[PDB]
Amino acid sequence: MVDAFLGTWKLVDSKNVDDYMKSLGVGFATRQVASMTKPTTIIEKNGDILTLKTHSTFKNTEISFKLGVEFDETTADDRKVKSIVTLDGGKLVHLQKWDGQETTLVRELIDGKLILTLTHGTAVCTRTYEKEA
Ligand SMILES: CCCCCCCCCCCCCCCC(=O)O
Repeated sequence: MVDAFLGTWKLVDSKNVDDYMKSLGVGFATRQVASMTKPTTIIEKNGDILTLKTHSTFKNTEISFKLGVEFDETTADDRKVKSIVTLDGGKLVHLQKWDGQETTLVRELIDGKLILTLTHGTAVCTRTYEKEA
């Protein structure tokens, strides 16, 4: 059941994004611009295929996937990773693997807001998105 995640979402709060990017080895200039960027995330479904767009003034990404089926992904910071997205406890869990490393991108709905928690190493970033009508 993925349906409550679907729609267009705008960033309205961010904690520790610099820590997370730094852990991934993102350079200072990219971190600088990213810390000021407020992306729009669009999640749409067509049958079993989900498409997740992230749009901003800095970088844009798009992925399509089926839940529970691995896919190749090239992230906004240019990592080539092996990914899988699944539902766990009602949360949308996106796991990326590369070079023996892992990061998780966990999305949960709390009071109608979409909370994205990104973990790599010890770094934990929490970003809050609100739904656009
Ligand atoms: C597509 C906009 C990405 C802006 C950040 C660019 C540099 C760091 C990328 C780290 C991995 C992706 C982070 C996604 C954060 C989010 O969706 O709010």
